[PDB]
Amino acid sequence: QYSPNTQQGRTSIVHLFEWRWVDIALECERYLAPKGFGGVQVSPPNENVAIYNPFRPWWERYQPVSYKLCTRSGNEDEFRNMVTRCNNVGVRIYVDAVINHMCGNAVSAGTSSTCGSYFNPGSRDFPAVPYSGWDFNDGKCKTGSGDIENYNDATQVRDCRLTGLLDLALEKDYVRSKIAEYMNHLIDIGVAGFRLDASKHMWPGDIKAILDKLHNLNSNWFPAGSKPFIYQEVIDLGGEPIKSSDYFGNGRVTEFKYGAKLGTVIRKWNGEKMSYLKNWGEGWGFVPSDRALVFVDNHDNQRGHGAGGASILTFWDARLYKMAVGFMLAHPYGFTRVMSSYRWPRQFQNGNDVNDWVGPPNNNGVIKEVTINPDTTCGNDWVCEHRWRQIRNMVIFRNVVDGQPFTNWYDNGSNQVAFGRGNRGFIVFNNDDWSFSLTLQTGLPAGTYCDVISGDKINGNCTGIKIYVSDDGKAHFSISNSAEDPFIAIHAESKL
Ligand SMILES: [Ca+2]
Ligand SMILES: [Cl-]
Repeated sequence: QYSPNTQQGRTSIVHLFEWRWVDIALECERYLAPKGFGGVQVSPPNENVAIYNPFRPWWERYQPVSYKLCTRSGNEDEFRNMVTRCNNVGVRIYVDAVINHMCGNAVSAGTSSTCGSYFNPGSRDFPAVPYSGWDFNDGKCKTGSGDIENYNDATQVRDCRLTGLLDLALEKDYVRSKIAEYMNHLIDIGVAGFRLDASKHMWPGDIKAILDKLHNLNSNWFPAGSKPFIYQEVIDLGGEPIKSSDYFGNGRVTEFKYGAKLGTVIRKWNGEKMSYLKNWGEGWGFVPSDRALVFVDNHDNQRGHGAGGASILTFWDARLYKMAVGFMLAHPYGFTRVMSSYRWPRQFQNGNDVNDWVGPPNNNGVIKEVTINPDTTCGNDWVCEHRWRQIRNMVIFRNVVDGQPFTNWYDNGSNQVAFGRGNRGFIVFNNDDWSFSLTLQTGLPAGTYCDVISGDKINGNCTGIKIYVSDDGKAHFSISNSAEDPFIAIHAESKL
């Protein structure tokens, strides 16, 4: 469960948040495969509540009506088509599996659902699965409200409703089997693995019992005996009875400390400095690298209400965001996920974005296609961070240096730092308020290297900055503190 099952030499996945299946299929072929992306985390493919107040929020997809693969992203035919086309170009699909719960207990009964399935939250009736009152934790939860009130009680965090979401009884073999049925449907279609949504709210043993029922991966694309990649979403910043490590038997865990701390460092908040990053990784008390799924932001905390708070860097913060993402992609710790977002009318009041609910770009609820601009960015308010040159080229950096050790660290004691990956890559950051001009040991073979942050290597040329590595491995780096992108990256495949 710990291996991503990506093609050899592909080291990242991208979250194409709220994208339609037909757009993801195209994206695999026209971009992700040639640019060396390992795979795609897709939004939940299963039927969800259609929530009209507010109007079609992104979070409606985290309230299941059934396991039909029928959503605003597409139907089962389109989903199957996407997984096939993506796998055929060597780009994997990971499903966001929402298995802890069905919808909100207060949602009105009816057919307001993305496939038109009937459901009745009040009577605990989801006939399209089918689930009934026997399949939920109503009796088991011991809190007064029936909802999670106290994170110091590990039992209620598992057995009670998260913000009132009907909590499935995952101890029951019937419920475990219905979930496995859904997941095996997806595996046989060809998905490579799963994000297990709200894993903190499930018992590690119930998750295991579900995973125990799963098929090996589709043998047309994956070697026999291949198991689905599992990454469990657990937000653990410490100090609670439930720890990320409790889930290690099932797969990897989301390390939410990673982006919280990195955001604080790059913002230079709370006295933190980039020079402190020298021991980044387990030295900062994160989970073991081989159990970590890392990221700068995710779909929830890029809206500022997550863990931790306002320190999270997002596309809105583009200059510092590119630096943080670049540091993450260069550093060997963890398996990396790149966010890809849509724009929404962010409106702050009282420290809160009142529009943080807004769903994907849409015409009266129909999600807009991803359009590609001549410069290869996206239109229709899709941000497409994964197509930003500075991010995409660092995705490739990480492929190029795969396996190479963290080495040749430099820091100035404040915010100017640099490091290499073996003899395959080197990266330099200036986050201080003065210029960085210094000669550093890059660990690289002598030659002329294209800086892949400012430009690209094309046809024996660089379109950006050129770095000159002498025969002793040393190169001069000049970075103004006022630079558009105050970091430089070079690697074996950017050499002329
Ligand atoms: Ca639960
Ligand atoms: Cl996540």
